[PDB]
Amino acid sequence: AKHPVPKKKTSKARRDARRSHHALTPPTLVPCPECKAMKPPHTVCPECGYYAGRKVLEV
Amino acid sequence: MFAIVKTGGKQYRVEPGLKLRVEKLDAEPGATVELPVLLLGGEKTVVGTPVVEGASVVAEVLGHGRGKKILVSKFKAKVQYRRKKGHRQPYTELLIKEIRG
Amino acid sequence: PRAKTGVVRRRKHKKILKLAKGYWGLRSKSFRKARETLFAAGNYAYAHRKRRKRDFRRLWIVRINAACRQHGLNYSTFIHGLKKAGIEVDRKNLADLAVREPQVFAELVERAKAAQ
Amino acid sequence: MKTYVPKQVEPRWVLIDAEGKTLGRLATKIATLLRGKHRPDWTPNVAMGDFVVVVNADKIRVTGKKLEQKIYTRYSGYPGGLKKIPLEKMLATHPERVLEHAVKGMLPKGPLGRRLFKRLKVYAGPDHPHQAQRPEKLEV
Amino acid sequence: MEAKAIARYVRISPRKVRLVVDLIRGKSLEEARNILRYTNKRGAYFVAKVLESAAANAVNNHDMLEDRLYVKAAYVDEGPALKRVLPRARGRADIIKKRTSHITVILGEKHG
Amino acid sequence: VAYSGRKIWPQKHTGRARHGDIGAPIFVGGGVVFGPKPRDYSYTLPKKVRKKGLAMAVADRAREGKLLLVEAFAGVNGKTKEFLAWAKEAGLDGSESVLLVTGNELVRRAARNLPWVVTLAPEGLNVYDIVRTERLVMDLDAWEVFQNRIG
RNA sequence: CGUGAGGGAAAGGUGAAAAGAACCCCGGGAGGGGAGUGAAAUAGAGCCUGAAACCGUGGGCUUACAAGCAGUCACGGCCCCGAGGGGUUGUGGCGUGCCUAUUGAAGCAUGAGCCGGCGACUCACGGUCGUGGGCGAGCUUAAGCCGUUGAGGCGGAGGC
RNA sequence: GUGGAGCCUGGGAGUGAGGGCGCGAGCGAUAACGUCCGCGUCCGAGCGCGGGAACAACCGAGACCGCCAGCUAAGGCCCCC
RNA sequence: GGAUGACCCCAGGCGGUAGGGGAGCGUUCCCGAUGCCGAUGAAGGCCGACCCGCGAGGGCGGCUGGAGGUAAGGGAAGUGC
Ligand SMILES: [Mg+2]
Ligand SMILES: [Mg+2]
Ligand SMILES: [Mg+2]
Ligand SMILES: [Mg+2]
Ligand SMILES: [Mg+2]
Ligand SMILES: [Mg+2]
Ligand SMILES: [Mg+2]
Ligand SMILES: [Mg+2]
Ligand SMILES: [Mg+2]
Ligand SMILES: [Mg+2]
Ligand SMILES: [Mg+2]
Ligand SMILES: [Mg+2]
Ligand SMILES: [Mg+2]
Ligand SMILES: [Mg+2]
Ligand SMILES: [Mg+2]
Ligand SMILES: [Mg+2]
Ligand SMILES: [Mg+2]
Ligand SMILES: [Mg+2]
Ligand SMILES: [Mg+2]
Ligand SMILES: [Mg+2]
Ligand SMILES: [Mg+2]
Ligand SMILES: [Mg+2]
Ligand SMILES: [Mg+2]
Ligand SMILES: [Mg+2]
Ligand SMILES: [Mg+2]
Ligand SMILES: [Mg+2]
Ligand SMILES: [Mg+2]
Ligand SMILES: [Mg+2]
Ligand SMILES: [Mg+2]
Ligand SMILES: [Mg+2]
Ligand SMILES: [Mg+2]
Ligand SMILES: [Mg+2]
Ligand SMILES: [Mg+2]
Ligand SMILES: [Mg+2]
Ligand SMILES: [Mg+2]
Ligand SMILES: [Mg+2]
Ligand SMILES: [Mg+2]
Ligand SMILES: [Mg+2]
Ligand SMILES: [Mg+2]
Ligand SMILES: [Mg+2]
Ligand SMILES: [Mg+2]
Ligand SMILES: [Mg+2]
Ligand SMILES: [Mg+2]
Ligand SMILES: [Mg+2]
Ligand SMILES: [Mg+2]
Ligand SMILES: [Mg+2]
Ligand SMILES: [Mg+2]
Ligand SMILES: [Mg+2]
Ligand SMILES: [Mg+2]
Ligand SMILES: [Mg+2]
Ligand SMILES: [Mg+2]
Ligand SMILES: [Mg+2]
Ligand SMILES: [Mg+2]
Ligand SMILES: [Mg+2]
Ligand SMILES: [Mg+2]
Ligand SMILES: [Mg+2]
Ligand SMILES: [Mg+2]
Ligand SMILES: [Mg+2]
Ligand SMILES: [Mg+2]
Ligand SMILES: [Mg+2]
Ligand SMILES: [Mg+2]
Ligand SMILES: [Mg+2]
Ligand SMILES: [Mg+2]
Ligand SMILES: [Mg+2]
Ligand SMILES: [Mg+2]
Ligand SMILES: [Mg+2]
Ligand SMILES: [Mg+2]
Ligand SMILES: [Mg+2]
Ligand SMILES: [Mg+2]
Ligand SMILES: [Mg+2]
Ligand SMILES: [Mg+2]
Ligand SMILES: [Mg+2]
Ligand SMILES: [Mg+2]
Ligand SMILES: [Mg+2]
Ligand SMILES: [Mg+2]
Ligand SMILES: [Mg+2]
Ligand SMILES: [Mg+2]
Ligand SMILES: [Mg+2]
Ligand SMILES: [Mg+2]
Ligand SMILES: [Mg+2]
Ligand SMILES: [Mg+2]
Ligand SMILES: [Mg+2]
Ligand SMILES: [Mg+2]
Ligand SMILES: [Mg+2]
Ligand SMILES: [Mg+2]
Ligand SMILES: [Mg+2]
Ligand SMILES: [Mg+2]
Ligand SMILES: [Mg+2]
Ligand SMILES: [Mg+2]
Ligand SMILES: [Mg+2]
Ligand SMILES: [Mg+2]
Ligand SMILES: [Mg+2]
Ligand SMILES: [Mg+2]
Ligand SMILES: [Mg+2]
Ligand SMILES: [Mg+2]
Ligand SMILES: [Mg+2]
Ligand SMILES: [Mg+2]
Ligand SMILES: [Mg+2]
Ligand SMILES: [Mg+2]
Ligand SMILES: [Mg+2]
Ligand SMILES: [Mg+2]
Ligand SMILES: [Mg+2]
Ligand SMILES: [Mg+2]
Ligand SMILES: [Mg+2]
Ligand SMILES: [Mg+2]
Ligand SMILES: [Mg+2]
Ligand SMILES: [Mg+2]
Ligand SMILES: [Mg+2]
Ligand SMILES: [Mg+2]
Ligand SMILES: [Mg+2]
Ligand SMILES: [Mg+2]
Ligand SMILES: [Mg+2]
Ligand SMILES: [Mg+2]
Ligand SMILES: [Mg+2]
Ligand SMILES: [Mg+2]
Ligand SMILES: [Mg+2]
Ligand SMILES: [Mg+2]
Ligand SMILES: [Mg+2]
Ligand SMILES: [Mg+2]
Ligand SMILES: [Mg+2]
Ligand SMILES: [Mg+2]
Ligand SMILES: [Mg+2]
Ligand SMILES: [Mg+2]
Ligand SMILES: [Mg+2]
Ligand SMILES: [Mg+2]
Ligand SMILES: [Mg+2]
Ligand SMILES: [Mg+2]
Ligand SMILES: [Mg+2]
Ligand SMILES: [Mg+2]
Ligand SMILES: [Mg+2]
Ligand SMILES: [Mg+2]
Ligand SMILES: [Mg+2]
Ligand SMILES: [Mg+2]
Ligand SMILES: [Mg+2]
Ligand SMILES: [Mg+2]
Ligand SMILES: [Mg+2]
Ligand SMILES: [Mg+2]
Ligand SMILES: [Mg+2]
Ligand SMILES: [Mg+2]
Ligand SMILES: [Mg+2]
Ligand SMILES: [Mg+2]
Ligand SMILES: [Mg+2]
Ligand SMILES: [Mg+2]
Ligand SMILES: [Mg+2]
Ligand SMILES: [Mg+2]
Ligand SMILES: [Mg+2]
Ligand SMILES: [Mg+2]
Ligand SMILES: [Mg+2]
Ligand SMILES: [Mg+2]
Ligand SMILES: [Mg+2]
Ligand SMILES: [Mg+2]
Ligand SMILES: [Mg+2]
Ligand SMILES: [Mg+2]
Ligand SMILES: [Mg+2]
Ligand SMILES: [Mg+2]
Ligand SMILES: [Mg+2]
Ligand SMILES: [Mg+2]
Ligand SMILES: [Mg+2]
Ligand SMILES: [Mg+2]
Ligand SMILES: [Mg+2]
Ligand SMILES: [Mg+2]
Ligand SMILES: [Mg+2]
Ligand SMILES: [Mg+2]
Ligand SMILES: [Mg+2]
Ligand SMILES: [Mg+2]
Ligand SMILES: [Mg+2]
Ligand SMILES: [Mg+2]
Ligand SMILES: [Mg+2]
Ligand SMILES: [Mg+2]
Ligand SMILES: [Mg+2]
Ligand SMILES: [Zn+2]
Repeated sequence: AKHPVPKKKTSKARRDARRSHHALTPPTLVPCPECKAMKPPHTVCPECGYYAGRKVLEV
Repeated sequence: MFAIVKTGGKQYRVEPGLKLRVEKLDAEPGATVELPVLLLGGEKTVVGTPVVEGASVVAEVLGHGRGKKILVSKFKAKVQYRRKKGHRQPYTELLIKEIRG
Repeated sequence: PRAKTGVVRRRKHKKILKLAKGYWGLRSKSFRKARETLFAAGNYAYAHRKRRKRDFRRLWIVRINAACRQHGLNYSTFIHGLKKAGIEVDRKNLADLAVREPQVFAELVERAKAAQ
Repeated sequence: MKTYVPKQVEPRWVLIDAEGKTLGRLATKIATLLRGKHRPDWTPNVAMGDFVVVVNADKIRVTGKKLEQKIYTRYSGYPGGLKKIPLEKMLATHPERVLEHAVKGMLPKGPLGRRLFKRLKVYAGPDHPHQAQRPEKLEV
Repeated sequence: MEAKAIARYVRISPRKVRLVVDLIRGKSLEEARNILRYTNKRGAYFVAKVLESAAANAVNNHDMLEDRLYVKAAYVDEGPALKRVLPRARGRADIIKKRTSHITVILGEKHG
Repeated sequence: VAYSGRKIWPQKHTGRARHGDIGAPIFVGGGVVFGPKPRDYSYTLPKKVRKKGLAMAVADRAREGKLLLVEAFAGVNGKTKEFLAWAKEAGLDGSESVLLVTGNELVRRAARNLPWVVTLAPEGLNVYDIVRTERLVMDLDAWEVFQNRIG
């Protein structure tokens, strides 16, 4: 190897174009059928401890 | 009815009521002037050869002024030749009063 | 006494940078780049001032030519006829006539044919 | 007085019977119609020419031995990707491409001329599907 | 009426926090809280506190209603960077910049 | 400059520009190039020019009529209020700046503090002071030695 | 920093006065929001002014069939300010960075990431022309002495 | 022949790496974007402008500034143009 | 022309590297200044499509800034990146 190196400074425009994919997708959340609080689906509700209609966990 | 006149080495189509910018004329503001006619048209049509004898266009001079500054710049690379010159072209403003056919 | 740069240089740079507004990237933001662009733009203007006078005449000639061929003759014939007729109405006006006042242009075409 | 500039006008449709005509000489006229340089109000920065429909493209005629000797060419970008197709075959396979390729090279390069070539509708065989546009038959 | 809160000199790199701040701009206060709660980023903690502190000021100081609040505006500016040495091979020293953020959240009321 | 004479880094092969010592005027904190040093700005203007200048300066005032000669200074004895008396009495209300030239120390002490008055011993007469002022007022004893210098 | 001789930095400014922000609110704190001080608090101690590069937020115009030293000239669309002008750029025309070095550079030859500040034809004495004045077969003083305390004079040794 | 002509005294330089082209030679191989002289020219310093597809020195022509006026030079007039 | 750089009229010159010459602009400082501008706002900063100048620049107006600045005319340089 012979130590490759950038030929030109990346423009503000080109830098920012590269970052057109870097945006975050907001978390996917559904209401908990017991306490109405929002939570990730398929996860035991951290607010009331309910999953599949029953208490699973102390919160 | 329009007319084609010739002032300051250039030609323009004029109708009464029109305001016009031409090259500077040696005439006090407010005075009126007669411009040479190359062609009359609209109702009748007369073709100057090159000018039309009896016809003239009477214009009142509204004033004289200087055009907005243009920057004419000269640059020659690898030589340190650079020139900056500011140019405002003189002009006179006319109001076309009548077309004497 | 001492006369340090002080205020003078910033001011000279701002003159340039204001003149370079609108340009792309560092050309409107960096003094040095602004200057290099402004040099080119000065020569371009001067050159294009001179060539604008050409750009229009060629349009005028194309338009005059279009109206001439409607009456069965070409531009090169039309101009010669006008010269022989002694008509000195310019191409800026001939073109305006060709479009705005077609019957007036027709008459000129007539005198052009009559001249030869 | 500044030079007249036309606002957009309704485009005229034109029909041409290409049968028996000399390829290159018909090409120029269509280019002209496309540009709109036959209109007294011509303006170079807008699409204001005619729409040109051409029929009997396959029945275009050509002088000399070009039918065998004119080689149309296409490069794919791959090694050894230079394809040579003679005129004979081009008429035998996609005849309307002949008038098209000719007219295209006589139109200006860039965005506008590229869109002018879109105003050229060329068909081999006497029939064209633009009866809706009611094209004006031109002798050229 | 608006209410704002600014956390200055937060020891996190502006580029990282903005990613999170962008997630809640123009959202209802309730929706934003829901998002920050389940966003898997370090920045979420910081953006959260500034959001709550801004909501607090709205209810307390500025006569606004918690049930009307939304994130009208939000942005991160960059503060003074913390420069630190990072020893490299063959005796060379590099300089790491541990950056800093000024997080701003501005809250408004959605009437109806 | 105070710094050392050592070459700060080797001539070649560092990837930096070449340098000598940091006292070089190219460096910040380094010496100055062609800056000021102690200097004697005086020169010997031709005596005949100076003398001629004195005469000319007085003449110019004399021609304006701004020159006044006085025989003695009435009641002035070292008090400013006293000079103002006499000054007013002579047509000197302070609306014009006056160079007062006299050997009477007592008269100079009384008039020195006036904003509109410059004071001079007759040996000290000089064209700058004359040109600076609007009026020239002279003791006859002063006007006498003035005559001697320009003679 | 260097074993050592030795090398050798950076770093000044709230306000007239601390009157340096009691108390309350969110926060573990930091920070901030109100309250209060002040003529002024984007004078809040990370404090006069606060340029530029650089980063961001909001708004207007614009861009996903297009070939480019990035501009320039023309026309048109849109936005703004009220026969005009400002911003923007769709299409058309034209168009080989700056500097340095070279016979010749856009050059695939040198230098330069960008911005700000430092940065190079001076001074003394002598010489040689030119030039503005003074005196002119003459012109001029030097060290010193007296005077002044930003006052000028004396001094003829000497030099041309 | 009154010309940014010429001659005389003096102040100030810069240059003392040239290059293409045409014609006349030597050298080379009736080779070189070769080399060394001569007369001229242009580029150098006119990498400003029109032509030669593009191209310092080939053809045209010496750019004080402005004009949306006119005439021409070389080169051109089927379309790109 | 008028008599003198008063302004007007007619005519011709005005590509330019090394380089010679000329005229100016601006920066710090001194005399002018015991003066004058200044909290009804100094300098400096950010604007401007306005005014004067070929240009370097100089004005004027808006915002910022909050205590300095400095004319006509002359003088001297650590004087323009
Ligand atoms: Mg390897
Ligand atoms: Mg390798
Ligand atoms: Mg590698
Ligand atoms: Mg290896
Ligand atoms: Mg590598
Ligand atoms: Mg590289
Ligand atoms: Mg960047
Ligand atoms: Mg951006
Ligand atoms: Mg990229
Ligand atoms: Mg998950
Ligand atoms: Mg619980
Ligand atoms: Mg005329
Ligand atoms: Mg009208
Ligand atoms: Mg004029
Ligand atoms: Mg005009
Ligand atoms: Mg050049
Ligand atoms: Mg160039
Ligand atoms: Mg260059
Ligand atoms: Mg050169
Ligand atoms: Mg140059
Ligand atoms: Mg400085
Ligand atoms: Mg500068
Ligand atoms: Mg500066
Ligand atoms: Mg400034
Ligand atoms: Mg300036
Ligand atoms: Mg722009
Ligand atoms: Mg523009
Ligand atoms: Mg930019
Ligand atoms: Mg950009
Ligand atoms: Mg920038
Ligand atoms: Mg320029
Ligand atoms: Mg021009
Ligand atoms: Mg040109
Ligand atoms: Mg022409
Ligand atoms: Mg021309
Ligand atoms: Mg054109
Ligand atoms: Mg015909
Ligand atoms: Mg003719
Ligand atoms: Mg003609
Ligand atoms: Mg036709
Ligand atoms: Mg054929
Ligand atoms: Mg097919
Ligand atoms: Mg083209
Ligand atoms: Mg997430
Ligand atoms: Mg609350
Ligand atoms: Mg090492
Ligand atoms: Mg770095
Ligand atoms: Mg770093
Ligand atoms: Mg030392
Ligand atoms: Mg030392
Ligand atoms: Mg030493
Ligand atoms: Mg040594
Ligand atoms: Mg040493
Ligand atoms: Mg390097
Ligand atoms: Mg470096
Ligand atoms: Mg070195
Ligand atoms: Mg050194
Ligand atoms: Mg040293
Ligand atoms: Mg120091
Ligand atoms: Mg020092
Ligand atoms: Mg020092
Ligand atoms: Mg220095
Ligand atoms: Mg030195
Ligand atoms: Mg010196
Ligand atoms: Mg001394
Ligand atoms: Mg001297
Ligand atoms: Mg002396
Ligand atoms: Mg006094
Ligand atoms: Mg005193
Ligand atoms: Mg005084
Ligand atoms: Mg005094
Ligand atoms: Mg050691
Ligand atoms: Mg030690
Ligand atoms: Mg050492
Ligand atoms: Mg240092
Ligand atoms: Mg203070
Ligand atoms: Mg203090
Ligand atoms: Mg607490
Ligand atoms: Mg608490
Ligand atoms: Mg704890
Ligand atoms: Mg606190
Ligand atoms: Mg807060
Ligand atoms: Mg507080
Ligand atoms: Mg208060
Ligand atoms: Mg006040
Ligand atoms: Mg402020
Ligand atoms: Mg302040
Ligand atoms: Mg501050
Ligand atoms: Mg202060
Ligand atoms: Mg700041
Ligand atoms: Mg800034
Ligand atoms: Mg944006
Ligand atoms: Mg396509
Ligand atoms: Mg598109
Ligand atoms: Mg436009
Ligand atoms: Mg507009
Ligand atoms: Mg363009
Ligand atoms: Mg080239
Ligand atoms: Mg440059
Ligand atoms: Mg070299
Ligand atoms: Mg070389
Ligand atoms: Mg070479
Ligand atoms: Mg290149
Ligand atoms: Mg390069
Ligand atoms: Mg390159
Ligand atoms: Mg080299
Ligand atoms: Mg270089
Ligand atoms: Mg570097
Ligand atoms: Mg940059
Ligand atoms: Mg010298
Ligand atoms: Mg002399
Ligand atoms: Mg003398
Ligand atoms: Mg003597
Ligand atoms: Mg001697
Ligand atoms: Mg000459
Ligand atoms: Mg000569
Ligand atoms: Mg000579
Ligand atoms: Mg000289
Ligand atoms: Mg010299
Ligand atoms: Mg030499
Ligand atoms: Mg030699
Ligand atoms: Mg030689
Ligand atoms: Mg040689
Ligand atoms: Mg030779
Ligand atoms: Mg021949
Ligand atoms: Mg030969
Ligand atoms: Mg031979
Ligand atoms: Mg052979
Ligand atoms: Mg050769
Ligand atoms: Mg040869
Ligand atoms: Mg030969
Ligand atoms: Mg030759
Ligand atoms: Mg050379
Ligand atoms: Mg040439
Ligand atoms: Mg020449
Ligand atoms: Mg060419
Ligand atoms: Mg050429
Ligand atoms: Mg060509
Ligand atoms: Mg070209
Ligand atoms: Mg060429
Ligand atoms: Mg060649
Ligand atoms: Mg002609
Ligand atoms: Mg010819
Ligand atoms: Mg051709
Ligand atoms: Mg022919
Ligand atoms: Mg083409
Ligand atoms: Mg044509
Ligand atoms: Mg003239
Ligand atoms: Mg000329
Ligand atoms: Mg010249
Ligand atoms: Mg040279
Ligand atoms: Mg001269
Ligand atoms: Mg300056
Ligand atoms: Mg000056
Ligand atoms: Mg003073
Ligand atoms: Mg004062
Ligand atoms: Mg006052
Ligand atoms: Mg006040
Ligand atoms: Mg104010
Ligand atoms: Mg100052
Ligand atoms: Mg200004
Ligand atoms: Mg204020
Ligand atoms: Mg101000
Ligand atoms: Mg004071
Ligand atoms: Mg000042
Ligand atoms: Mg002053
Ligand atoms: Mg002055
Ligand atoms: Mg003076
Ligand atoms: Mg000095
Ligand atoms: Mg210096
Ligand atoms: Zn639940």
